[PDB]
Amino acid sequence: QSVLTQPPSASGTPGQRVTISCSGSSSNIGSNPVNWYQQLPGTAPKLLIYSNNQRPSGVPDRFSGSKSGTSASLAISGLQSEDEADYYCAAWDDSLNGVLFGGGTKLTVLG
Amino acid sequence: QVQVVESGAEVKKPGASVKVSCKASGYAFTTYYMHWVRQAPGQGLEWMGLINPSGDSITYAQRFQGRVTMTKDTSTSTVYMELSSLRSEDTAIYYCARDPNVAFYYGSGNYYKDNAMDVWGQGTTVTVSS
Amino acid sequence: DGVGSSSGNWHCDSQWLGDRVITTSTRTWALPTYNNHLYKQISNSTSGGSSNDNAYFGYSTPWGYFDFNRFHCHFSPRDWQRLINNNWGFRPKRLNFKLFNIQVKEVIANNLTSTVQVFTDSDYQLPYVLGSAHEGCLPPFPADVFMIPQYGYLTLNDGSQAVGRSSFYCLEYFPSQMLRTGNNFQFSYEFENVPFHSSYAHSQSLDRLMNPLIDQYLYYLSKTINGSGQNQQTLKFSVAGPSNMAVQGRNYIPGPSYRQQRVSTTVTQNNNSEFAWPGASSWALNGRNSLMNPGPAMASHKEGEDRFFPLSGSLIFGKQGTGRDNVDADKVMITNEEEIKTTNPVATESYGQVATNHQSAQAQAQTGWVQNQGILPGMVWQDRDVYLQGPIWAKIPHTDGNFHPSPLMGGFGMKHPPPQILIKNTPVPNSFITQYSTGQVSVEIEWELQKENSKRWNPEIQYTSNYYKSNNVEFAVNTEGVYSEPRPIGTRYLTRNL
Amino acid sequence: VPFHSSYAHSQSLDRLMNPLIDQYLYYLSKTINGSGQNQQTLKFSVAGPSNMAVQGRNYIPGPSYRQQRVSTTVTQNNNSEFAWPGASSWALNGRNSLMNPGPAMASHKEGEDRFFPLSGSLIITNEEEIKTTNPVATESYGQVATNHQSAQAQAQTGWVQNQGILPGMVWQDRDV
Amino acid sequence: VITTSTRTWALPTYNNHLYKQISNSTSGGSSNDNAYFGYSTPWGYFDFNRFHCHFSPGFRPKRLNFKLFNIQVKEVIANNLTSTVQVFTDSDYQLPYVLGSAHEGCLPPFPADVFMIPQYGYLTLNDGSQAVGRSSFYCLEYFPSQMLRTGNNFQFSYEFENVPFHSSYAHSQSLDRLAVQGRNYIPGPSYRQQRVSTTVTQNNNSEFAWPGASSWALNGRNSLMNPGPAMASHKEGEDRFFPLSGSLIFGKQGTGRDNVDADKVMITNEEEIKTTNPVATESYGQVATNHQSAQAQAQTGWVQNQGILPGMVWQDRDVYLQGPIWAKIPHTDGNFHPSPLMGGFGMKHPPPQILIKNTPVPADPPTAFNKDKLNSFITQYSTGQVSVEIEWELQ
Amino acid sequence: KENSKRWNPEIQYTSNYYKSNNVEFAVNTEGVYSEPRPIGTRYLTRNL
Amino acid sequence: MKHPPPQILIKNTPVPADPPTAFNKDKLNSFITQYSTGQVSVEIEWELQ
Amino acid sequence: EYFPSQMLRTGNNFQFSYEFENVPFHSSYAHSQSLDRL
Amino acid sequence: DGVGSSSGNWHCDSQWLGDRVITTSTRTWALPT
Amino acid sequence: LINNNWGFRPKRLNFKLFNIQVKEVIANNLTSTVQVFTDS
Amino acid sequence: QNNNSEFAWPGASSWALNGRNSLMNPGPAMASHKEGEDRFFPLSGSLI
Repeated sequence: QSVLTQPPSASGTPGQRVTISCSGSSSNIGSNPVNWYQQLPGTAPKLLIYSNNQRPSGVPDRFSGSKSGTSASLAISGLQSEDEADYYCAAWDDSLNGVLFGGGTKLTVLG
Repeated sequence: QVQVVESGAEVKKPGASVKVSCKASGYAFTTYYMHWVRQAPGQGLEWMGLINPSGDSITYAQRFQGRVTMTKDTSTSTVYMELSSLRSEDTAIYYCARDPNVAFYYGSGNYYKDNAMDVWGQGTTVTVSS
Repeated sequence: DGVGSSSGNWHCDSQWLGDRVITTSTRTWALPTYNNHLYKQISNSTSGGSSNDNAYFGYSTPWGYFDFNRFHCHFSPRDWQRLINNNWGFRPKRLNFKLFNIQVKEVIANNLTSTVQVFTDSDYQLPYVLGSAHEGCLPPFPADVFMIPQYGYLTLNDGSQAVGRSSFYCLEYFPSQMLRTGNNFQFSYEFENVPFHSSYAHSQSLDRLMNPLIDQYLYYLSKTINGSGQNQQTLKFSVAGPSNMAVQGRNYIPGPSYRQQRVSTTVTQNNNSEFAWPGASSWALNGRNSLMNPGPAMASHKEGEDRFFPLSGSLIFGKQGTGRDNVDADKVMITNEEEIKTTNPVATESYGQVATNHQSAQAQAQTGWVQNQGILPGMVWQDRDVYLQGPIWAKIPHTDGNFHPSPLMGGFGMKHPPPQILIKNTPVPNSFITQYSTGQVSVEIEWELQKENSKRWNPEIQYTSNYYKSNNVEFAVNTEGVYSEPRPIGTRYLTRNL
Repeated sequence: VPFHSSYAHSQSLDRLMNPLIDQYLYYLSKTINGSGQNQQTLKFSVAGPSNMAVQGRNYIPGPSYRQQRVSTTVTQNNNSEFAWPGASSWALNGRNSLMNPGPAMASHKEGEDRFFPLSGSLIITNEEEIKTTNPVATESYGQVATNHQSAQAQAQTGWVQNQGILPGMVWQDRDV
Repeated sequence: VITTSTRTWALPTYNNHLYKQISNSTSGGSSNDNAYFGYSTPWGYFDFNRFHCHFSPGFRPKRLNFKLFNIQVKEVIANNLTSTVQVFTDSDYQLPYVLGSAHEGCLPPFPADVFMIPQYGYLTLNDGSQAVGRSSFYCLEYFPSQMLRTGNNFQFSYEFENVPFHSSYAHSQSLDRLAVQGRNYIPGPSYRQQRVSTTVTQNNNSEFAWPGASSWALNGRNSLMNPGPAMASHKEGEDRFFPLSGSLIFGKQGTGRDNVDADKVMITNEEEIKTTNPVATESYGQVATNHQSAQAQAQTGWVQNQGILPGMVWQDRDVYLQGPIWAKIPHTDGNFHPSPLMGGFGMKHPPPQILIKNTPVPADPPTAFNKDKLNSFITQYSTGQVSVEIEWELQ
Repeated sequence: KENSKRWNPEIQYTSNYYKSNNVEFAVNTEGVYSEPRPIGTRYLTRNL
Repeated sequence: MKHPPPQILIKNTPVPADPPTAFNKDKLNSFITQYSTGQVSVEIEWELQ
Repeated sequence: EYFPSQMLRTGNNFQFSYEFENVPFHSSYAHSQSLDRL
Repeated sequence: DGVGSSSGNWHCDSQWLGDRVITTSTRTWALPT
Repeated sequence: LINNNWGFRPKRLNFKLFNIQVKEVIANNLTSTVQVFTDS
Repeated sequence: QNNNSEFAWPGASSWALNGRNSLMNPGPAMASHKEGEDRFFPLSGSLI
């Protein structure tokens, strides 16, 4: 009964801000840290944000992460063509007693 | 540099058992957690199991309990994943991910370990077909 | 007493003394003139009277009335957390009510010689409208000024017409005290003895009460046939024990059931049709169909299903600033009863199966589902939980008979509940000076507690605030000053043995 | 013993509400946006004076065991013998006894004076005074969900022909 | 009546002095209706809850006196004079109460038999074989208890709370003979049982034991309805039929545990109560399912289950020399006719559980201090004498 | 005891609601008692 | 001081404007413009050295 | 508002008294000597 | 007192009285040389 | 404790030692003693 | 995120008594980490 849900798609033009959000149960997003993964086609996922807002070394400042209540959002600013990839929000889920991934959000640049 | 060399692609019939090996080199094998996550060809990521830095404690996703086995070999620095009684839906890519968060945080409220995996293996394509 | 001297002070606080709690609340009210000082017949036909299920007849009155009948009137969110974490049971004991600092206006200036009529109905001679969970209560947050609701009542109807048995009531016919800006009004009330409300959950289930290590000395029928073939009939018997716990004989069976339709919060799992009214559980009274709401107390769902809820089974609260009509499911708060699944059947499930025939050599054993089940001897059940936002008491209807009078929406059933307190402006002359009153109200209720004696080794589940950072504090004002209650809080956290 | 009640209620069990004010409770008003495919939604409305059927109530009517209905206008009755056959009965040690007079219920719906329960009326007395708190003898007690709806199954209900005691019931006894 | 009984007991060491989590997957699991989660304790307990403990071959209990004496502790065989035994009553009813579950391990009916004290265990909330956070764990060491060496004794008294007399008589009048007459009272409630014949050829040739059984469901688990509401076992003239799960069934002396034939068991019958109560295998009666008219014939349907109605009179289930005496009424908001369904006297404060275990006596320590608790112990058991005395009040 | 006037509810120590193979602060199947986490004393609040 | 001179809190009681003649469950946002005035005296006994 | 308070019309008054807890005297003197010249 | 009589009983519980708590703990020990 | 209280502190202490058993290597030694004292 | 060298003893805070160095453990009472950083802990500053 605990789910992670994100919009299947998003869109924006280079330089605009794009926010990607997912909705989670009390057991997962509410009580556990949320991490974000970005996956380009034909390549393994790359960690973007960890521990809700923390950003790993070698990761651009434009990406930003926030957690509010049971909902987690990822913000991308100063958007570029390279940024376009599938985005997954993940969190440990207590009821499941394992890691749970969102369905993924495919971002589409315009041009 | 840190590397996670994923095993070779394979082709299996239903009922067969497939073992995927993950060979790590360039860092301390014992120190980190290792996650297994499968991705169907057109579908999002799905977490399968977890093995702790010591190899003693292992957690599985509920879907996979009893048909999956994970083992860690300190000698050759290799983690293995065992999937049994294969099905058509099993066909996916199997990623091996390293987890740099060693300890639990015990703040007010429920405790938690951050499960963010920085290093990912190239992946292995396992097809279940006749 | 006088114009320039206050007739009462501001009392809001909570005294936690031993096994009792004393809650005190003061608010500011404003009382308009209703119906332009008149009594007016009301019915459905003025609204068109299309639906016979919705038909009604009655009268609206110029009087207003006071409603403190929700728990958040008397308890702060902190004091409620102190109650439900620390106690197995509670119940109201004494009641003290005070009305003071009256101010009458003219439309804006004072009218110093104007009066306010206020009486309480302590013989219960008027229709009792407080147990219907209507809006108009004292606001939860002490700084908010609230409006006094208008009093009205319904009597017997045929369609929109009345009948010879229909009673008309004039509230002027009652003796009432009249107050100017220097007078005040007060009375005390004594709750009749009621059972404690159970603010705990069971750590055992009705079917698991056994010793897991030991066999019973009773036998059950294991086999009706030896094997596959012809004429293999036999009777075999087995000890009931730890291996098979389903077949063991038991002394007590779960409570009654009246089945509700199941609705998922994930909408694509629901059928693509309008089933709200048509697929609803309901009862019929004199040809009119009323929904069964909330209905008998039943577990909202099985464990591992949080998405399903009974269609009319649970109390649903609206969030702060939620619309009136056709709001989305994220605008409302659906309460669930997960703590009674131990003694109570699931609302969306059948009670069980029964044998529908006599088997014989030519006929198989047939069974059928029990969709609704009345009371049977040997049942045990829990009542419905109470909430910070929920009702407190209800008036037991005065009848020849009743069973387990506890009101279905939850709380304390009483044959003599706290009395209706009626209030209106005395008219100052069909042409009348436009006028209204305002003042203060203080209410004081004493609550008896039942302390928790448990020997449980591991820690309890407690109600807690979440630590992680947020734009707003829960149960506080926002930047615009609006007070809100983000979630319903039940009373059941601590556990007891079954 | 208790005083025998020799009075009729001026209120009905379903109309006890204040007609002027809304409840703070909600009900499920609308399960689909409208005509089409994949229209599932959940809308909620306040229970209020306009729709009084859907409001939450603290007490529910008493128990019922349904009687067959007999019209004093003989041509409205079926042309067959069903006095014994169509009778509500109970069984004790393999012997059938007629259910007479039976549980106290209202003899007829409002405005219909020609119908009387086959075995539910002392003989002809009418019980209509108790229809405020008591279900009608010749009507089903209500409806109950007989399944789990889903994308593949429509919601289904069944008629309750007999209903035992439930917590929260209030009823009147038979008059003397 | 005052009955007095004295027996000789032997108390082993359970679980090697350990509390141990037990669950469905510990016993092999695999059945959703059978899943459980709980704990087993090193403690034992005394159960006199059956009548044949107090009786050789209207009434109700009044007072209870308990005594534990002549304690003999043994090491494994010699006497250990310095050892102790711990016993406490649970008089606050703070532990899970297992005495109303009709288990084995009673004081033996024949006064010269020596019996083994059973092991105490309990169940808490499970989901599958797992445990929810609401599941409770009780350590019985966290209760104060009296410690007894070989010369010490233990005694306490108890007062049965006011209960109705159990009826031990049969009605001459049937309810309906006090067909179409008007009557003031109707028979009691029913929940229909499937009818099984003791002539096997008469029964259908299929397996219908569990499938054709009446059951109730709680949180998705199915539990057999056994014995269920008290109902007449068979119609007058037919004694070869019995409700499938509607009656108490006992073993004959030396009856096997699994799949015993029908002559190794003794099937009780309720046939006395058919005066006030319906037959368990019959419908309660008929109800009208429609409105007749010139275009529609009258329709009736069968009542398989009927709840309480105003005007019901019924009898409770009979008690037996082999059967239980009391059960603990579950602590709940509400109940109806709390008399337990297997028979006897339902009580909110039944006779308190009496818990007993041997104090652990460790073996020689390592001589170098070790952080760990000591897992090596002297093999040990105790024996003694129990007397139990109950005052009964006849009617 | 605390006399606190705080309106909104406090933070409390509470055991997890969700299912688990074992009970926190209990024995396992082998009879081993264990303490799953450290529990500090500071939950309720005061003004400074 | 651990227990200094206590805080003294003061506000004007709100007096609502004319309410509507049909009931509404919202809190009242309409008030009479109002202020108060008065006198304050404070007396402290100072011990000297 | 969740604190009890007195309510005053135009003829009412409010008073209370308080006792300063014991504190040391404040020094309002200038030293003639310095710490190094003692 | 003697060999065959216990010199103490088992006391483990807590007692919560007003502004005080009384904790009582009993254990079994083993002392080597 | 920690949910309901702003403070706590120990007041009184009561210590007891009883049910002595002395063993030889296994058999009971009835005449052996155990020494105990406190440094107060 | 830690440096790739051994600093457990070398990077320790400590006090010296009659020539013998003692680790400062747990030391004076101080907050373990800044708000929002749960992954950092003081080397000897915490009880483990």
